Amino acid sequence: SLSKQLYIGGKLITSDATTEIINPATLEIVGEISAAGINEANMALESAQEAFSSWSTTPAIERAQWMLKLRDAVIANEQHLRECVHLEMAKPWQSTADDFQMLVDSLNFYADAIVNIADEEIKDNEGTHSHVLSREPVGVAAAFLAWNFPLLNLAYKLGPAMAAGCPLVVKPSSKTPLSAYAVGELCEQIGLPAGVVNILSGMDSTVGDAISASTIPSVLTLIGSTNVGKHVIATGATSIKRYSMELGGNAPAIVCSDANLDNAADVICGVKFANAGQICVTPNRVFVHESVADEFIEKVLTRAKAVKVGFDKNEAIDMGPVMDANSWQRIDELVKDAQQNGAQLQLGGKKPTGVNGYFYEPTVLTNVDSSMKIYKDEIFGPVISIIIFSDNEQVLSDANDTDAGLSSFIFSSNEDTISYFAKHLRFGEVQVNGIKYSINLPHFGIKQSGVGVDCSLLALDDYLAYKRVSRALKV
Amino acid sequence: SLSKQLYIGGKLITSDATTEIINPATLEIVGEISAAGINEANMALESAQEAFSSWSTTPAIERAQWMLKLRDAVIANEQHLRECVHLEMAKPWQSTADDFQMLVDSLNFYADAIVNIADEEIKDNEGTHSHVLSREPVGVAAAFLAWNFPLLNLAYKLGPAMAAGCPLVVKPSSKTPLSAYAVGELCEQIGLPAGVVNILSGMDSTVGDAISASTIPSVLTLIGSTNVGKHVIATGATSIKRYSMELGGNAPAIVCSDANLDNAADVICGVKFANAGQICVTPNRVFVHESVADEFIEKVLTRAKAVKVGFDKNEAIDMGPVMDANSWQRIDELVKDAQQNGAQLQLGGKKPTGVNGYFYEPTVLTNVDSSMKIYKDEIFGPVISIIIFSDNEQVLSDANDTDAGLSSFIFSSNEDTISYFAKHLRFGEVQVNGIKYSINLPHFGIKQSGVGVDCSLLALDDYLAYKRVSRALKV
Ligand SMILES: NC(=O)c1ccc[n+]([C@@H]2O[C@H](COP(=O)([O-])OP(=O)(O)OC[C@H]3O[C@@H](n4cnc5c(N)ncnc54)[C@H](OP(=O)(O)O)[C@@H]3O)[C@@H](O)[C@H]2O)c1
Ligand SMILES: NC(=O)c1ccc[n+]([C@@H]2O[C@H](COP(=O)([O-])OP(=O)(O)OC[C@H]3O[C@@H](n4cnc5c(N)ncnc54)[C@H](OP(=O)(O)O)[C@@H]3O)[C@@H](O)[C@H]2O)c1
Repeated sequence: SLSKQLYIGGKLITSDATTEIINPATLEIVGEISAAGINEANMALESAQEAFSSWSTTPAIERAQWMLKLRDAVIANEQHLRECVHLEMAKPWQSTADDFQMLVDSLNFYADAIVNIADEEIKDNEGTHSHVLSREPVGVAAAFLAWNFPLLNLAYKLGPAMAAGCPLVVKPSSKTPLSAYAVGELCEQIGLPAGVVNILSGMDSTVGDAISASTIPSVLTLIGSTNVGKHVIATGATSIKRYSMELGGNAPAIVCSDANLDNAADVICGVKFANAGQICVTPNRVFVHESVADEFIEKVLTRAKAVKVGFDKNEAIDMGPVMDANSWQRIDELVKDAQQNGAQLQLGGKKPTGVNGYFYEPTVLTNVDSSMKIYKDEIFGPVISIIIFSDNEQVLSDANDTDAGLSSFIFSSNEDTISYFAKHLRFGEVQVNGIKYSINLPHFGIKQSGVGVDCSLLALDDYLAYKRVSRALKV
Repeated sequence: SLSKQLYIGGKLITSDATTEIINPATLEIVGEISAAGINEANMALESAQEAFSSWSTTPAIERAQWMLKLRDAVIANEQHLRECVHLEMAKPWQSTADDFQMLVDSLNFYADAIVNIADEEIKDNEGTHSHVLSREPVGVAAAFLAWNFPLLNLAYKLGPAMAAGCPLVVKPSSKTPLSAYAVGELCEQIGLPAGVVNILSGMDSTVGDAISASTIPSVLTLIGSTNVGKHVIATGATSIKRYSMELGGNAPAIVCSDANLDNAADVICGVKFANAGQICVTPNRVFVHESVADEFIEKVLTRAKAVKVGFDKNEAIDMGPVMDANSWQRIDELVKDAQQNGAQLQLGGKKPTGVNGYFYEPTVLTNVDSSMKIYKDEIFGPVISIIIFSDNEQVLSDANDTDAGLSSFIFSSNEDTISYFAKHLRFGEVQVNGIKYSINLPHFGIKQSGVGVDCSLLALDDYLAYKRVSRALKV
């Protein structure tokens, strides 16, 4: 049941080609999917377009019931969905719960949110007209998803698009498409109307470019890198479209003099090694003060040494391997470039001895400065990069010394210090003394980290168009 | 006082080039401006960027005081501002009040709006963290403005950008730059901080493309045509930017059998001949039922024949000329092409004899059908294009048979017909039995009419970025 077909137009159809999924830990074939071509891409766009007139006029409560029906099928098929993520990217068995649960959480949140949307009246200052502001479905939506959270990233778009009445064309990453294809099988099982949801994977220069260049979609959304976001914006300029982009980050983490070093180490290591550091909001530059530098490093090394690395559903594995060889080499060249410029390797910086798979050990780097490539670029790996600072006003300028604008962290027990950083940090998210994300809390970045919001009620703004109906009262 | 210079970096500077302004009625040189080049365009972008650190950190109340101080200078120079609009495009003196008053209304609305912005807390469903959602200035904003309302189009962007703390680079139309250059003189007069507002006019291939392709602006906004919107989106893809575009329209106006014909003729003729029909929300296709066809045309003709056409500050002129020869020729070709395919010319259709200037007479055309070019394309002139329908469901499909999604009009006395069209009309605005626009009422389009809103509190959304501050409660 791991040889899955395309879900286009409410039907499970096969392809002209085929792509196999290879597990990055065992490097064996774990499944195959029917790969889409330009013809299959146009088939999904046309079926999504034809379904707009009926799906957008379907009452919100009826759409919400279709979402809850898919949610019931997702809960019933929990083991298969988590196993799909487990096999396609060697994600630890317990961390696959985050992917699966977010899909249930998203379907629940936006089924309930859409039935609470109400029109609003605008006051006429002249007393000559009445005005009613309503919200309606925009059109077809197309989504390109990163591979780091296959089902979570899918949930961020599937939930809102279904609730807002927008037929959706999903393109999962060719590296992790099995779990999304399984969701399409669930929509075919419950009998979801044709064209509402379409799931296909294919080559970027053909399938992906064709979906963006098409004049059918009204909204293009991407969870990925900044460079691909620029390409999608330019490629989609064949028509006027909405863009919702959640792109790369370079999160600073500031551990101050008065910070709880045990809490800062627990939080930082927890998210630096979960998903092998392949997380958009994880710290990329760990700023540590002089007076607590040596004490904070000893705490991070102890936690890093206690990270269970491997690939086994039966075992309590904490961290798996990175996605593929390109990721492994990119991370390794950043660690090795830092050492040649004076950085000190305290732990890791290599693959375990004689191990099969693209595993990278929990790495701890010190003596990092602003001129190194590991400082300017997004690591997206299990590398804790530590920079020593002394002054708060200087570490703030260094923290803002990046084109990214996603997440950021400040660890301190001083209210004047917390207020100072929370205000002047140029990032969409400021985490204070911890980390927290949820389906109801908005996730977003500013500057080059994208435009648009995932989670919370604001995620519906990309899929709903306003309409003002103004009526003359005199005649 | 009709030779004005660039307003860049808080100073009025000259250039090596000059653009002469010709009145489209008298065809005489009425003024001259210092034309900007690529070097001057980079001077404005650099000064706007350097101003962001200080202008964005200026308190909202203090920024609103600068807006009200500019408003006072605007009110003091009301005659000169309306004079520049009157001379650059031959706009009737009575109609120059709309441009002027909207600039005062916009500065008033958004100065009061920015001081009432408040943070919002978000509930944590787990009780482990606190969350505060705030809004902050995004960055530098650049605006390209259409010529049809020089000061009103400037008002829509200047008001929000100043209030939201975003240094603004404005490029007015090369055809109508005098009025905006005078606003920059008022800015230099009151001592507005340097880089907050920059006003330069230049060539599209050089000045306009260098502004979009620059990686400095965070927001690119355009009041113009759809094809230019697509060009700005692609050209701005050198970095991740926000796009706020209010583009072309093709408004249908449905006069049903039960409509007040006197009210429909008053509303349609008023906005069809105001500004010589060079209004984006004006009806482009007038649908009239068979039973009221002969009676509605007679009412429209008597109102069209009563339009005073000319160019005189001391006379109550209702309508002036179109913008230039290209506009005149484009409109004339649509009328002549329509007559070749069966349209009946009832009035106008030509320039008045002997008169100087690009005047086009109030024009009434009947027997228009869906195949004609004047039906598929935006007229943007003083031409009332009349199509006759019989079935309400058919005219609704014809009304929606367009790529545009701006304004739309329904004239009826039946509540079931009004509700039917108000729901199924796929347009941003549905005007019932009249027309209403104001600084507090949102103005926007859907589909290819662009993305983003002008006027209302929603206009601040393009210039304000969110920020979530989450704090662990246990620590
Ligand atoms: N802001 C957030 O919430 C968030 C969340 C997760 C990740 N991220 C960011 O994502 C990045 C890592 O993800 P990644 O390296 O997989 O991103 P990526 O290389 O930019 O790819 C992202 C997705 O876009 C697809 N794609 C690539 N080129 C395309 C084209 N020309 N047309 C259409 N689609 C195309 C890819 O499919 P293929 O895989 O088939 O090429 C992939 O599924 C990091 O920078 C991280 O910061 C951000
Ligand atoms: N939705 C609305 O609220 C609204 C309001 C007003 C008008 N409109 C639309 O605007 C259209 C008529 O205006 P128009 O004929 O002036 O439209 P246009 O030809 O697209 O010009 C719009 C503005 O953009 C500038 N521009 C042109 N090319 C550019 C480039 N490459 N880079 C930067 N800027 C550039 C033009 O400057 P130059 O004049 O110097 O070339 C002009 O000021 C109509 O279709 C109407 O529907 C819409």
